Amino acid sequence: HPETLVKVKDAEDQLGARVGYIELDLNSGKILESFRPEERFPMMSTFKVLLCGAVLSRVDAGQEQLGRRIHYSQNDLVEYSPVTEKHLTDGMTVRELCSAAITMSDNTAANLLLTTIGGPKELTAFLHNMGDHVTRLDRWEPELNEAIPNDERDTTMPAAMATTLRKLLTGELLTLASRQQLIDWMEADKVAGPLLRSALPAGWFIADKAGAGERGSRGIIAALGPDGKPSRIVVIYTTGSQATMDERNRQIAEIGASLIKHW
Repeated sequence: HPETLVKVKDAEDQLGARVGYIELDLNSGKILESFRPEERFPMMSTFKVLLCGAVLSRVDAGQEQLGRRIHYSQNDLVEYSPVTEKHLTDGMTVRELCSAAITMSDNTAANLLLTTIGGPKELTAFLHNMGDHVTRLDRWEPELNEAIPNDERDTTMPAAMATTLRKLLTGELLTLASRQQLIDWMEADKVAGPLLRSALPAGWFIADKAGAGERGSRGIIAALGPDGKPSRIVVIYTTGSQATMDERNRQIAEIGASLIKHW
């Protein structure tokens, strides 16, 4: 609805930064509403959905096992590692690492799973192969959150990310039990409370993944819908604001509030 676009421009005014926004019909793939749909924004932790997508495609190709245990040491630990720092003695299975990377945005879990896959270049080749010629992962955690102005490394466009997410969740690229597993992880997200979830009505479904980075970067990708079923993808990104984490959170939740009010 255009009143949501009013709120997105208002958030650019409040945050003093660019907000990229898109709302996409899950079924038809119709773009319902957009703002800066084709400008690049840093992905930050929203790439972790795409990573566990590449991992699950390998698992469906018989190339990886979800029960496989990865043993890492204190030397692999980078900043923001809530879960992995606690399982240093015994390791973690691929399943647990994708659950930690999505549910808790654990950074070492993401780096560990990236090594599995063959690194940023191989996630980027996987994206290229599914029709996404825009999104690219270049660096590892934590360097990919740097968000240098105009740097194309580690960036997506709201429209490319929205379309890639729709394919991952409804296309024939992943097995249905794999699509469901990816959706389950996103729905168990523990660390996005003040963003769209704070605006969601009771009974609605949300599966999402947020991220933050340097230079005011904040964003979220989400499949949400009434009556416990998703029917829209929403992608929101910002970068460049000098506002507090709390002000960037508030603005994204108010954009959620109007998109929900005008559903």
